[PDB]
Amino acid sequence: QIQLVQSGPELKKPGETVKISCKASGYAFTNYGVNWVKEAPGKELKWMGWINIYTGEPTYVDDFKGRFAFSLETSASTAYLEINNLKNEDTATYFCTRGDYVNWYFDVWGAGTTVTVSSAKTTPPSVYPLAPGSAAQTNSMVTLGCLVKGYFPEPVTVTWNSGSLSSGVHTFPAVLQSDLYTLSSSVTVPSSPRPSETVTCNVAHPASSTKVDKKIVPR
Amino acid sequence: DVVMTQIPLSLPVNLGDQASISCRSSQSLIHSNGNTYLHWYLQKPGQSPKLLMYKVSNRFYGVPDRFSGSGSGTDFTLKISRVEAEDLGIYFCSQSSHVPPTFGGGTKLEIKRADAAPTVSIFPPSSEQLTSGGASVVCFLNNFYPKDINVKWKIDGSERQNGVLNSWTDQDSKDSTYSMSSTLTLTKDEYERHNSYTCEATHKTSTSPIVKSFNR
Ligand SMILES: CC(=O)[C@H]1CC[C@H]2[C@@H]3CCC4=CC(=O)CC[C@]4(C)[C@H]3[C@H](OC(=O)CCC(=O)O)C[C@]12C
Repeated sequence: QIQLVQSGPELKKPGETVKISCKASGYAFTNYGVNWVKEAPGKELKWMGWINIYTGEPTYVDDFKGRFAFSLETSASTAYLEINNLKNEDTATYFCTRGDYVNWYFDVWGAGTTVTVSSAKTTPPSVYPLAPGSAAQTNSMVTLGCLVKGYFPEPVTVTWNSGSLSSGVHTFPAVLQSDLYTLSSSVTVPSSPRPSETVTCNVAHPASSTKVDKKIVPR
Repeated sequence: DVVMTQIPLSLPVNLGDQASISCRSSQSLIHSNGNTYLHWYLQKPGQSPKLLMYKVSNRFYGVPDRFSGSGSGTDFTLKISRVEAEDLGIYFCSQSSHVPPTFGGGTKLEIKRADAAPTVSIFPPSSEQLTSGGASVVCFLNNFYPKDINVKWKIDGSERQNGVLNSWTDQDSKDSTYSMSSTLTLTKDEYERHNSYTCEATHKTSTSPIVKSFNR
């Protein structure tokens, strides 16, 4: 099983540094390079630097100098990335890749270590009900929703009727508005269910140990 | 830095058709030693990329018979031959000939199906939010294809800019559709000194806008 194994996801606030690890097992560590690749939200795969295990020497692509330090401790088959004075800009998933000396490709990638840098402190989510505002169904069906607003960090689990409403629900992706996330989900039911049967949306937010059920009720 | 660009951004494909991504370089990829280092990666979602093709035309180990590289100089294309369901992902091409190796933007493979129009809904501020000082109006644009749709938020007869936020779902796997939700946001006060709010969706399936409103 020849992999490059990377440490976990990290949540960190400006300034604070973070030592990312990348451990090799399976192959001859010394005669391949460990290249570091950055994947930032809706930016490109920026190639960061490289550390060749013969020489011990780092080449950084000085679009990253002085904060980001590649280090290594070879006897332990582990290559490391340290970022120092973390700014907000670094929120990304840093992969380490095994690169080769003959064909120059990257052929074993590590799984990713997402760093999230922020300054919000954990906030539980305000959950609010969305009900039709008396707008009357075009074709035989209704769409209710939940709006989970102003929370940190992620994830949030929105489920409808405790898992029982699956087809029809559309939980969208979280978006920021000042440090805190907002996200909404929608369920589309037969109008022979709402308001005859109940429709409850359950938002759970494990990071603060809050779970908030909200039943949607007319409007 | 060499600037490698890919196009299309997405490729509608019916599983079975052939497909071609086409990368391109702002400098040439033939290296003094004679080799060209254009490599191609496939990143299936929530993952780390898997090497597919190296040195323009060479397939990596195991990577399926249905692929082919081509090109020279600055133009290269990867051809998938009869798309199966597991080839679906973002493809990136990379130059590894000039330091720094650089990366392309990607081309997402996506399934194509018949045009669908969005069943759009608008929702007025819940009372428990006004109770605290805000009012987010929320419009959901659901179950539409294809992925471009433009959402106007006409907030008083006029059009509003700020406080809208959008978020899309990915290609909904069950029906190969998309979904969008925009939340216009006003201060409680700033909501209640006003009459109608309309979310307005402009999109291929429509002759003229498919718009929804409430007022107070
Ligand atoms: C094994 C590895 O990490 C690979 C992955 C991508 C490769 C580099 C891609 C960039 C590159 C372009 C060149 O033509 C010069 C060599 C280099 C700089 C390649 C290195 O070769 C070299 O000769 C540098 C190695 C050395 O001689 O110190 C080895 C790399 C960094």
